[PDB]
This record gives sequence, C-alpha cells and structure tokens, in this order.
Amino acid sequence: HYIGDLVQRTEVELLKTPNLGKKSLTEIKDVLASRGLSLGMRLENWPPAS
Amino acid sequence: YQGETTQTLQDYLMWQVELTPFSDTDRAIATSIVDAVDETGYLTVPLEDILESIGDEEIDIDEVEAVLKRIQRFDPVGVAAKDLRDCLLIQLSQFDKTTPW
Amino acid sequence: RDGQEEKQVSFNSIYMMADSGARGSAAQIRQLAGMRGLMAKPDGSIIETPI
Amino acid sequence: ARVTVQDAVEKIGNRFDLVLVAARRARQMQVGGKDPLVPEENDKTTVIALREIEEGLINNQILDVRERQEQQEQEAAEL
Amino acid sequence: TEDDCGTHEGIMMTPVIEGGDVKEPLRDRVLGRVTAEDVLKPGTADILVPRNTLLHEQWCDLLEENSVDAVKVRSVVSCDTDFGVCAHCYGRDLARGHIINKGEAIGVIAAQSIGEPGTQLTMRTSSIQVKNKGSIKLS
Amino acid sequence: ITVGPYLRLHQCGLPKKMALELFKPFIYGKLELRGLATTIKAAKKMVEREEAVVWDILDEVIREHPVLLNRAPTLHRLGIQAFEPVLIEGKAIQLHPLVCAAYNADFDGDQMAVHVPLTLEAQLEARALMMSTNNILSPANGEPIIVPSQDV
Amino acid sequence: DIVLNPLGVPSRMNIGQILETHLGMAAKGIGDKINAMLKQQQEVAKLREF
Amino acid sequence: CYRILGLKPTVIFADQIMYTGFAYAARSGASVGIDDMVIPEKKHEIISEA
Amino acid sequence: PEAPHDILRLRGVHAVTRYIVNEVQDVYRLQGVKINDKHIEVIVRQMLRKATIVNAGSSDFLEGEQVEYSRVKIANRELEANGKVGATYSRDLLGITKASLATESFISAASFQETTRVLTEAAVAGKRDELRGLKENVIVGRLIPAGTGYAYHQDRMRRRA
Amino acid sequence: HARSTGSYSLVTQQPLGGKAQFGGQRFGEMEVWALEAYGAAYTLQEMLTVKSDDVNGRTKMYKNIVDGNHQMEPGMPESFNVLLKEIRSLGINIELED
Amino acid sequence: MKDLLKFLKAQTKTEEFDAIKIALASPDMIRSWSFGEVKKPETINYRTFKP
DNA sequence: AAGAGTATGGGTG
Ligand SMILES: [Mg+2]
Ligand SMILES: [Zn+2]
Repeated sequence: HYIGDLVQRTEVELLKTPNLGKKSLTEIKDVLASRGLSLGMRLENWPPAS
Repeated sequence: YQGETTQTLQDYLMWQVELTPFSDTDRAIATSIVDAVDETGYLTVPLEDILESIGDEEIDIDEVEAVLKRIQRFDPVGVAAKDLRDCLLIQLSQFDKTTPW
Repeated sequence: RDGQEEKQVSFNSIYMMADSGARGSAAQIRQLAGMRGLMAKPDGSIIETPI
Repeated sequence: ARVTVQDAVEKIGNRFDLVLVAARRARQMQVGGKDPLVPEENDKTTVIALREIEEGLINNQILDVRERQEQQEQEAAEL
Repeated sequence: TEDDCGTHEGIMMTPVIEGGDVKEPLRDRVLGRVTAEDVLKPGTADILVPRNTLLHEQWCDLLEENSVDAVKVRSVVSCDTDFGVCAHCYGRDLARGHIINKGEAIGVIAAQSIGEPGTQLTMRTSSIQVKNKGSIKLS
Repeated sequence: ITVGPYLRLHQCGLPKKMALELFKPFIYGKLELRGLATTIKAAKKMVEREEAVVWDILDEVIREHPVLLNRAPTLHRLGIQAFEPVLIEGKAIQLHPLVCAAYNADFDGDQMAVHVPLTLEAQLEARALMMSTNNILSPANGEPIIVPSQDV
Repeated sequence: DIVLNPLGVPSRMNIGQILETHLGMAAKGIGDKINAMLKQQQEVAKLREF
Repeated sequence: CYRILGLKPTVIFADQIMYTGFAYAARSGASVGIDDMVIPEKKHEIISEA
Repeated sequence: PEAPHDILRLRGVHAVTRYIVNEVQDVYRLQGVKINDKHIEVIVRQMLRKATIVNAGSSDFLEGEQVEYSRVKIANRELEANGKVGATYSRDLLGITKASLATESFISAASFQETTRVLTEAAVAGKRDELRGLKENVIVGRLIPAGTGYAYHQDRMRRRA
Repeated sequence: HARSTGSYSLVTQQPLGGKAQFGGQRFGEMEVWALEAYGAAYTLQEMLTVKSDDVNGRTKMYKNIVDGNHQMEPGMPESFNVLLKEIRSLGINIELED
Repeated sequence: MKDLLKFLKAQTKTEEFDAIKIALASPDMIRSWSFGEVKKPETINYRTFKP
C-alpha cells in the first residue's frame, strides 16, 4: 500500500509472484526510476509507526 | 615525476552507478549508457546502438528505457538526455508544484 | 606533644619530589644547592679548577 | 568483551583462533541473517560474538555442526 | 611452529656473581623457563621439581626456599625443530604471562626488544677481602 | 596531542571534525539505512551541509569501533595501540596519561596519527590483540609498563 | 591566569623562571601602589616621593 | 595485584590510583620556591680549606 | 681477549652462547636496562645457521663445503634410519650482516641488500622464489605466515600436496 | 588533517602526501614490523592493498562499507606490476608462475 | 567478447600464482613481449596535441 | 713458484 513497502521488495520476489510478467515489472521499474527510486532498498523499523 | 588522478564527469557517473542497486544486466546497460555520454551531458547514440552493444537477444528496449530513466536522475540532474527538450523536462520534473509558472 | 623537640623527615618540596621518585635525582639537587664540580675539556681532560 | 577479552581467550585457548571464530560468528550475524544467542544491548556484532563465545555457547565445533545441519536440512527440503 | 621437539638438552643457569657482589639472582634468570632435567634437593636424591615444568612465581619461591643453586633449562639454540622453534624451548610469553602460542613472530619481537633501548647507550666516548663468615672452596 | 585526565585506559579523545571525515562511507550507509536519504547523492549533500542528524548518526556508528593511534618513530610494537574513541570538541587528540611512557610522548608539541580498521577481522584484531588493556606487561622483560609517574 | 607544573623545574635546572616570577611579582606590586595612588587624586609631591 | 588477582582488577586499580593521585596532588598545594634550595652553612669553609 | 670463533670451536655452542649473552648483558647493565636473555639467544641462533662438512660420508656432500645446518641434520637423521652412516660437520659463527646475506629468496634479498648484484646473480642462476617468508608476502600483499594468518598458510600447504 | 579517500599518483596509484594535497599518512616499515610483532595479519593486509593501491579492491571495499558488509576482496598491488615492468625493461625475464 | 556481461566480468580478474621466476631474456622473448617497434624520437605532435 | 702485504674501488651509513 505504500512506496516504502514496494521499494523493499526485490525483482526476484516480484517475478515469482503470480499474474506478474516481465512487462509489468519493467513498467514498475520505469515508474520508480521516474522518481529516482529502485527495487532492492533496505530500511530499518518499517512500517513507520503509523 | 608523476601527476595525480582527476575525476571527470564519467568517473562521477560510474561512481554513482557503482552505489546503485542495479542487477548485472542493468549494470551492464548502465555501463554502456555512461560510455555513450559526452562532456556536455547529452546522449550521443540512439538506444538501438546500446541494445545492440549489450550483445544478447533476451533484452528488450523498455528495460534500456527504464535504466536510462534511472540514470537521468543522477547528479547533475538532466545528464544523459536525448535532446534539449528531454533535458528541460527532466529538470522541470524535479521542481515542486508550488512554482508559479 | 609533650613540648619536646624531635627530628623527622623533611617536608621540603624539592626533597619530597626527589625522595618519592616523582622527578629529579641526587646529582641535579647537588647542582641546584651545592657546587657543580669539575668539568672536562672537549678532548676529555679534566679542568683543574671546578665550578 | 567491552574492556577485556581474557575470558574468551581462556575459553578458546588461543588469541588468533579466538579472532577467527569471532569473525566467523560476527559475519554470520551481520550478513547471514542469524539471530544472537544472547540479549543484545546496543552492541555491535563483534561484541555480541565475543559475549556469546565467553558464555560458552559458540566455538568452532558448534559452528561446524550448525552449518552441516543447515546444509542437510536444505538438501532434504530440495528433494 | 611446533609445541615440543622432544629434546633433552639445555643450558645451566647460575646466579651471576662478580667478586663478592651478586649481580644477578637465580630467580631472575629462570622465571618463565622450562626445566630440561629433574630438580633434586641439595642434601638428598629426592625430586623437588619434575621434568618439563614452567617455572612461575610459586615454583621460584619453592626453589629459593630450599636454596637451589643451578638449574638446567631449555633454550631455542638447542632446539631440534627445523625451520622454526617449539613452544617449550622458548617458554613463557613475557607480554602475556602464559606459555607462547604457535604462529608467533619471535624474531621481530627479539629484534625490537634489543634495538629499542639502543638510544640510551653512549656512542661517543691486591688482596682478596671476604665480607661474611662461610666455608672456603678452591676450584 | 593533549592530556585527558578523565579518560579510562581503553579510551581516547577524538575530535569530531576528524571523525566526520574518517567515517564518511559508514555515515552514508547509516543514513541510507534508516530512510533519511534515498540516494547516495542525498546522503552526500546531507553530510556536506553537516545537518543536526548526521552527528547522531556519527555517534551511533563509532560506538564500538576501535581506532589505532601511532607515534613516530615506532621503536617497538607498543608504538601503535588501539583505543575506543570519545567524540570531543576542538582540534587536538586527548591521550591517557598512563600510556605516554609506552609511546615516549609528552605534551609539548608532539603529534600522533590515527587509522581506522575497516573489516570485521581488523576490528577484532584491534580489540583482542592491540587494545591498551591487553598491553599491560612489557614484551622485553615482562614488567608492567602502565606504572604511574610524576603527579600521581 | 596560568597554572604551571612545579615538577618541570627541578630536573631541567632552569631556575631563572622562579626568580623572574618573584621579580615580576615585585614589579606588579610597585605598579599597584602607583595605581592606587593615582585613583584617589593625591598631590604630585607624594607621587614623586614614592 | 596482577599476579594475585588477574587482569581486569589490575586495570580498575590503575585507573583508581591515577584518579586518587591527581586529586591529592592538586589538594596538597605543592610548589617550588627559591627558598627551597637550602645551601649548607659549611660550604665556604670547605672551599677555603680546599 | 678470546675470539668467539675459538670458543665455539673448542668448547661448543653452549659456551659461546653464554659468552655472547654475558657480554651483551654486561654492556646493557651499565645503563640499568632490563632485557630478558631469550632475545639474545634467538639472535645467536640466527647467527649459527651454517655448517661446514668435514667428511662426506655416505651423503652426497662435498669434502669441505658450507651449507645449511638444518639440511645436514635432516639428511643425517634420514640416513641413520637406513643403516647407513651420516656425515660429520662443524658449526660456524657469522655476523648478522653476513648471515642476512645468505637468504634463499632473491625478492627478500633485493628488498634490503644491493639490488643490482642480487638481481644479476639471480638472473644468471635462474632462481625461483617460493614466497615463504614474511617480507615476501608483504611485497605481494598477502597474509603473513604468522599470527592470525598462520592457519591460512597451513591449509594451503595441505591443499597443494 | 584527515582523509577518507581522494586522489592518487598516476604511476604508483597510491595516495598523495601532504595536507595541501589532501593526502594520507605513511605506513612505513617500522609500523609493519609492529603489526607483525602483534600478529595482526588481516590489519596489515588491509593496510597494504585496499587502502593504498588495489584499484578494484578500493571500489569493492567502498561499496561493501556503504552496503553494511565489512569484508574485503584483496588483490595485487599496482606497484608490484610497475616493478615487474621496470625489471623487464632492463632485459631480464621475470614472471609469475602457476 | 560478444556478451558484454562476461566481457566486463573478464577484465576484473585476479591472476593466480604461487612462485616468481627470474632468468635472462633472449631477443625472441623481448620481441614476444612487445606490440611494435619505436622508430622515431618524437613524443607529441604539439600542433594537434596527439602522439 | 707460492704466499703475505699494500693500494684501489665498491658499498653502506
Ligand atoms: Mg615532545
Ligand atoms: Zn625445541
């Protein structure tokens, strides 16, 4: 439900998820790159206590 | 006698590429893209040339587009732009919506 | 305590510094408060009249 | 551990072997995703590994046994 | 590079005495070394300290209580190990207090120990009178 | 180097201006880890501005991380020793009074060099082999080397 | 203003600093006398006599 | 202390010794003066005899 | 005064070791310097590294060549188990400057000796360096065969054979 | 003066010297002897390769430190290759084996 | 190399060795070392600033 | 015809 949840997930996990092909993963990477973000980031203490 | 090493634009770009969570394929694509950048900051070849230089047929053009979009947000903002309009739009996309005009 | 007179170890500052081993030795105190003594020429022979 | 490592040296019996075992356990905790066997109190992985070693819970043989058991479990799950 | 070469050789340590002044007592020369022979009581043939014992403070106190005179100890010169030495011919690690471990660069330690005090050395330039009462020996 | 009379034997006093430069990639990683910076350039700019949170990050990253202090000439292995840093104001390094004899150092103009171990093996070697709390006896003769002197 | 360690004098044998300190104390005392005489306006004769 | 009890008590003992020594050296008020260097009264007689 | 060479030749290794140790300690005690006797002994052991063969025996050594003592003792203990006769020898005493020039590594020798002479002699002889010492591994940026690296060199050695 | 990273010499690929050049401190022979006497082999190797003139090792170490993985991948110093080339330029065949 | 990933991976390899050999160099060995022969003493063009 | 002594050159600091 949040960008912080999405960016912590790796490409392999998204690829293994059902109903998600390579095209949709490429689109997700493109829209994240449009804002200077990427998949595979690590965060401490998430969710952000809310 | 010996001089000292100097950091160029491509050295800074590769330093930023090194510390970015890319995959191996994405890292090779980024290496080719940074190789295809001149000293004014513009891309000198079409993405077809980069795709051909990668050397495998399992990669499509949209992956190259995504890697290029990720790279274009490096420092300085607007680097590796296709043309002037692309550079101006990339620079504008980093501005807040409260800008008057 | 009875009004008599006794002899005890001195509380002199230089003597306390030397006796405790904090700084200084006997030769340096001799130079400070007694004659410096005989010196030597650059070759090494002693000068007959000391300081 | 935080000041002196004498107890860990007595446990292992050698300072060089102690350094090697502590480095192995610290790398297991830092990157391998393992959880500490002692209550961590704002401590780095090196100090946690030293405290585990001085408590008698970690040595070379225990690490080897754990590694072999994990490999056996992985190969059983693969089948 | 080894724990024990199995040798039985060694050197004889006695107090260093010049004239009537004792320059070096025995305990300062055998502390932290390993005996190469059984230590026998001066008056009898009973064994005081067994073979291959690391002489720490307690053993030195025992030696000086029974008035031991000379002790044979193991040394790195008479060591059978080739390409290195063994732990028992070297003895105690002075900086740690226990016996030396394997893998120690003792040559660098020895060179540094000898060379460090070298800055305190200056480079540029008829009757025997006894003092105490005791038996007299002629050799 | 100046004297720190309040320090413990395993501690040294490090200026935070030096420590900010010495531990820069650690600070970058820590900034990226807790969401303060999303990219490397954001963390780099944040450290360049020297914001108020980078000091908390620096205090968190140096908590248990030994550093090596060395004084020249190095005549024996006691010329390099490991210490736990304490961040201080100013520009001078504070040294424990009981180690100076091992360094042959005095506070009338002497300078010292500081090195940072990087890998886990180096940090554990610094803690287990080179810490001043392990170098109590002399490797030359077996006598203590942290004996008090002068004022004490 | 300054605190100096007395332990540095005896081994160095530089006794001139102690004598300089005593003489500076005496000079400052003379200056203090003159300053006190000047603060409360007194005759020129007393100043020149002192 | 090191030979009887071990390493850690020796470190604690050394720190406590340093603290106490500094505190009581400060409290003593030890100083150095010109009158501390006492000259023997027989020096000139010995020099004259020599 | 008596030369140490004659003391070694007539009285043996222990006597010359005692002589050198006592002389060095006498020089150091005048200044009140405390040094343990171990270190001088290891320096002396490094000095007494060579040996001169006095009889070839059943070995292939020459009549009067000077070689490493460890090689001679290894060969003699190998032959003695086969029922053969080992070769007699005599220990030699050298200075540290000459002892350090007899190392079997041209990289280590060229590090601190005259580089031109060492390189020329090694090139003429066609030598081969095994990288066994501390300085050799320091030059090429490897773990030293001491301390925490010691075990690392052992496993490698048992992965080669 | 302090330094994390900076510029290097063109030939030796080692950090420069001096505060004006934003250089690093020299780790000389006596410091190496001290580290050998301690037995700290990993500290010495880290000082010898990934901090001075292991060109790929520097980048890998920096990336690992940023990623929070304190581990090095040592390589061959560049000064040794320079020495090999200089010795070969004298007409002497020196090479690495196996 | 065709595959760019393998090409980039192949230029960051560490050579494996366990010994160092030294000997004399024949003219054939020196010719096998080289990539070409130097025939002129010039270094830089100084007009196009090219070698 | 060998063998001991002197002069010269190389290396180190
Ligand atoms: Mg000074
Ligand atoms: Zn032995």
